[PDB]
Amino acid sequence: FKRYVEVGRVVLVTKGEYTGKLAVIVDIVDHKRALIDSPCSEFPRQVIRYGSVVLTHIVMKLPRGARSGIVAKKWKAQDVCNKWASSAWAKKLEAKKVRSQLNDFDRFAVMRLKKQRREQVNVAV
Amino acid sequence: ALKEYQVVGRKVPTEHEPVPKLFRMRLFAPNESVAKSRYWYFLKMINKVKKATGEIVAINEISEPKPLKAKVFGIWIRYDSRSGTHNMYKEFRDTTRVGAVEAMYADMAARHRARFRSIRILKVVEVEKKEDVRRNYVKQLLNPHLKFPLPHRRTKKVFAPHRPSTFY
Amino acid sequence: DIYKDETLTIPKGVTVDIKARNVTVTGPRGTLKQNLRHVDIEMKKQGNTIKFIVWHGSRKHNACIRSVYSIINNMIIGVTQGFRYKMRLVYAHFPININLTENGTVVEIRNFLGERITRVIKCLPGVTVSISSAVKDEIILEGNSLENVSQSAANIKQICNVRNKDIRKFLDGIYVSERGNIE
Amino acid sequence: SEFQKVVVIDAKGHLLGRLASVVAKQLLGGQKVVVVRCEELNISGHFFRNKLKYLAYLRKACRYNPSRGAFHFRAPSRIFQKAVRGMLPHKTARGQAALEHLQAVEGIPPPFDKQKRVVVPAALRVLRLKPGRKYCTVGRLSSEVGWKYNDIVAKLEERRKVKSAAFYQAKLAKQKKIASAKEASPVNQKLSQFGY
Amino acid sequence: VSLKKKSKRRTTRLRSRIEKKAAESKRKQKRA
Amino acid sequence: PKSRRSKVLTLAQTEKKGHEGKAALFSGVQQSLDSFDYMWIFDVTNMRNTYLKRIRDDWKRIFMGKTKVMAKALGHTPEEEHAENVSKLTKLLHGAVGLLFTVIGYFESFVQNDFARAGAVAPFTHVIPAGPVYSRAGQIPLTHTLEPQVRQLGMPTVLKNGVVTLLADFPLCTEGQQLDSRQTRLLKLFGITAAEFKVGLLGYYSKKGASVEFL
RNA sequence: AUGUAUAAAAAUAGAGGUAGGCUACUCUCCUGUAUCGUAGAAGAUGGGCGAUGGUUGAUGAAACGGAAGUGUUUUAUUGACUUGUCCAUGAAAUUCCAUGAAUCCAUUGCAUACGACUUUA
RNA sequence: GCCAAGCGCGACGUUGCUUCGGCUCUUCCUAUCAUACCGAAGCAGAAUUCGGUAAGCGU
RNA sequence: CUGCCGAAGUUUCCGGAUAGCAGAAACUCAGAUCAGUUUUAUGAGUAUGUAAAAUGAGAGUUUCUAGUGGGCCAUUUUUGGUAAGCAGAACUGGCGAUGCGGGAUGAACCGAACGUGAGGUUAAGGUGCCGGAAUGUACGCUCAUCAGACGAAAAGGUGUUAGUUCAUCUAGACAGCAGGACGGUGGCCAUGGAAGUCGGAAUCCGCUAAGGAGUGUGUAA
RNA sequence: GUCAGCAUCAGUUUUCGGGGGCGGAAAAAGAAUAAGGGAAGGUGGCUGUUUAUAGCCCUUGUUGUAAUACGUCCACUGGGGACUGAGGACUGCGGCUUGCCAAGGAUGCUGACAUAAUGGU
Repeated sequence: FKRYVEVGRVVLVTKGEYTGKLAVIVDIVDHKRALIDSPCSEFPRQVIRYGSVVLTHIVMKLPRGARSGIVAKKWKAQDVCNKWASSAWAKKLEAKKVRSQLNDFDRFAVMRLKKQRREQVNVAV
Repeated sequence: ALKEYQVVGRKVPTEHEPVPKLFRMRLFAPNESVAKSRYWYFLKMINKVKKATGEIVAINEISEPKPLKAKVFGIWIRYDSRSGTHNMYKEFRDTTRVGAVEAMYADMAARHRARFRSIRILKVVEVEKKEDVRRNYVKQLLNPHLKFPLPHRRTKKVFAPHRPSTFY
Repeated sequence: DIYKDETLTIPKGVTVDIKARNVTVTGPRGTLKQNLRHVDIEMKKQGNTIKFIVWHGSRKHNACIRSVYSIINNMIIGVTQGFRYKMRLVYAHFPININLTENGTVVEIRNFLGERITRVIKCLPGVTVSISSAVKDEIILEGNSLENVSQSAANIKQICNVRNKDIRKFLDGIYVSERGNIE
Repeated sequence: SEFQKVVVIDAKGHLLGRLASVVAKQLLGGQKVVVVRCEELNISGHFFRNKLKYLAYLRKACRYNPSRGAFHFRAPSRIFQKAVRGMLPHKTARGQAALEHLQAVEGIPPPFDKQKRVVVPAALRVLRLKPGRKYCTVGRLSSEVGWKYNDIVAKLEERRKVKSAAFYQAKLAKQKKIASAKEASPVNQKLSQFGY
Repeated sequence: VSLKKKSKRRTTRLRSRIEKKAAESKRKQKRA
Repeated sequence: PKSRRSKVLTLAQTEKKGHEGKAALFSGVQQSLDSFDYMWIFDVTNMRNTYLKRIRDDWKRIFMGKTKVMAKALGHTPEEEHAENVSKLTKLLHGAVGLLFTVIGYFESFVQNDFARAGAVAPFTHVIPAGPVYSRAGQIPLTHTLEPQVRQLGMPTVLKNGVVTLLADFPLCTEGQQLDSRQTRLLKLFGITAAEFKVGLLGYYSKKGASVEFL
């Protein structure tokens, strides 16, 4: 295996108003609930269910039950921000996010862009 | 959604008892109306205090002082079964006393098919020391190196094109 | 219980690969491939130790961990020392004639209780049958799979069965005498 | 989400009733559904239980012309069609038109082996059954109750998998060439701001 | 189909007499 | 009900006191320590109860209790222990040993033979004669009534004409190899007394000297 | 019908690779909200610049597809279009939604209540 | 009646002597007489007895 | 043909009258009386009966004239019981004169009471498909080779899950290996004989760390 | 005459938001920052210990009149959808200022179409 529910593991929220936000499991409440925290102020420390988050491959060295300030300090020290972005998974999510807030004029420019991209179809025989 | 309610009440003052004893109970109910009803039920069954003769002097919801601190709660209850006379003790690990009681009610109705009215919570305590924990599943939670793969994952847009990963 | 695990130390055996739960244990004596799909257990391989892990399993499923452990240990023993079964013929009046064909994978039994029917048994793959000259009326079944060897012994014994006769007085039959390893 | 005029569903790894319930509603919605590999369908419950269920079904017969009794079909596609048919108002002209839009077959015949095959997550066994729960395969259930073409379907499917794999390697090799030449064009990085 | 030897669902007359059987049990306990 | 192994019961009514028995053994050990002298450390070896009784007969009392139970009762620290320098003597104290009051020459020299046991090694490579078995390795000046021994042995012994017959020779044991379960059991019915009980006379706990030698 | 656009296989307590020598690498997965395709009087008329490709229509083919192969390629031409990048004309008053045999008649009797069946002509 | 785990009853145990009626026929059930296969018994063999699976086939 | 009003469904006396329920006609009454209702007070035995505030409604009589006088079902109290059914009352309910939603289907079950329509929202029951509506959310339990979705009862199951109580446990928990499992004593009777284990009575003992007048196999013993 | 589209209103209704009062432990937390206490599911260190090369729990102060959630209110406010248009001079109750008005029930602006749409049978 590569994803284990352990203290300090980074998770991505999939259900709820915090969908798409990154968090770190500060404690294991039980088999079905865990306490998470995030350095972002808009994300408050809260108890969430595992069914609402996906376990990411990133694990940070964080002591059990660390407060919000300690979690943020550990998060900055271990640069989990841009460590998650280094993965192609994050790039796809951001590329998906950028695309969805595109508008009609941008979509028009994209088709011209990708058709200029496609006009080559030049491969050595 | 249950709520913890401090209900203090006493019988109406009279010449025989100008200063009636004030009795307080910490009891859980969805709303204040249910809590005051449950308080009267317990008071009648213990002190034989009639509802008409009594009055509710204070009702206050009690929030969790540390809702962000994981705890273990031990609950003593008077289980009502086919024989209608049984005592049980259970331990639940969570961050709120209300949550533990909600898990207690769901568990009992699940395992023993006991309704809300049949169940009466006798006492709820917070087991802070790991040693007093009596339950093996709880003790396995308090182990220092707790780590396990996520179980029961399972995951309109019908007709998916590819097969689900259902893994890492 | 959240976590129930069994740990095994592997020997000089070459490969103990568990790809798709299929254990292709290759040893100096030979190679056996077996399937473990019947059990939902994690086989984690690390160096010389193999862990069979079950998370949040019930008692019924947890019973499979040791059973999976035993069959893995048994087959590993097969690829390293192997299994040899010594079966001794038991007769009172009619000699039991046993013939070995294509290095013994088929055993033909004749003159049992004076019967004229030739009882032909084909052994399971990986089992060879020989007649040891050290002891008379002695059959040696040596092979890699303890399952195959013991099943072969069971089939031979059940074929030579006494019917409608007092087993108290009729002692005729073939029975397994020793169950051990080649080395 | 969205429909297709014709939908090919790979029944391998699915559940009989769960796939049938989804398919029956889709047929009523006016869609044409082709179900391939009906011999690879799964049913919750161990084989012997499901075998006994089929034997009980076979037991229904009359004393006057068993031809007037229920016709018991052993083919895995026919078993699936029976499941779908009981989920449709088939005595009604609307349900009859729903049935004619269903084509359940064993294996993947030529007209569909070159077409995309979608799956139904609401019926996939891995996403619906707790691990360690006994289940049976309709192909084994069919072959043990009278179906006599299990081997021919098996042999024909192995050949199709070989041909399909060869097509994939050619497609994969082609995709690598376009993948390599993709970054050659500078525009992909010039205006990648749009998320593409 | 069901693998049972009897229809698990009874007749309306059969369930009606079961409420009568429940009536008998009340008669046995309360008065009889 | 529930999948559990059943526990058998017996009506012999010989159940020991358990914890009280351990306390009684500790009290007896303290009394043996409080005994006049000789401070013996020896109770028994692989020898049977009859040999232990014979050894204790010439004594006016060998007592083992549980190994290390007396040491635990006395205490590793010298303050808890009744004797002196018991901190190092506790580690040395092991096995079935105990005080006795009556010897040194008999213990050093007189070592009565007794039936061997598994774990130890044989001094030679005994062999089992083929055909009819012999109880004393052909030293009788062998009864044929030991019919049950044919089934109770497990060796390749065919019971022909009411007499155990060995199809092929099989040595009972080999020199340089530890005696296994079958070898020890077979040697038990045979006359192989490859054992010599020893004694331990390392030191003596004298009231005045208080010098427990470790030689 | 309004793009009637998309063919690996298997596993889910794992797979797929790349790079290596059934074993040592690291990377990817976490569904398609993807990829292909998509500017033009339903798509007009010319002119450049830069590819030297793409999309096809009609021929000529040879290889492939048998499970229901009725489709896959490779092409040799020919006729078009090209938006790859720029330009110049045209558009409307539809001046606020509607879109050769068989049969009968005969013959046979291997058949027959009557039809049918088998023959012959 | 004696006990009597237990909850005045009190289980298992124990004492006490004592019109109906039948031919053919059709199927079906197994609560199986035979046939097929197993288990047990002082079952040597043979012939049995008892007990299982079993309604295919007879009666 | 349409409209309006609309029962009784049974006392009380000898098939009839009286009354009840429904109308009509003609009166007096609004500073008045009523009520399938509840309080308060009085006594008396949580109920009872009597009297006097709340709430609601305009409240009263006289004549005379129709139809009705059954039953069925269910609750509770009670009277007996009986292998077990049930039998006898009382009680007010429901049907009956009444469609409609749900309960797959239905005289008695759950909702709901009806002019013709548009819209909205619900009851009961429901939301996999048939079938309108979440293959919703969260926490558990269950695997049936005759699951479940709705008396035969006393129990049985090395089926699973929670608990309650009592026990041992580094003086080493069970389990498994290596052993001991002794001496009087073959304790005493009994018989081809039984030396702990044919059997009948005893059930003592010294030593220990512990070994029974023996847990079973076994032995002619 | 028929049928459409929109707008501004009236009636009924449904569905999204925004802002602001008040309430409770005048939320609980929390964060930041000063005391003291305790320890662990014991970190650095050396199985055992008490913040060090991780930290955690308890109490108090402070930042404070913290925020937020929840409950409640606004004669606060911004949109989307549907159905309906009864009546027929003037009276009335009101608002803004003789007049004007969302104030005792829909009008206005356009279209298209009659060689058809609508309504039928």
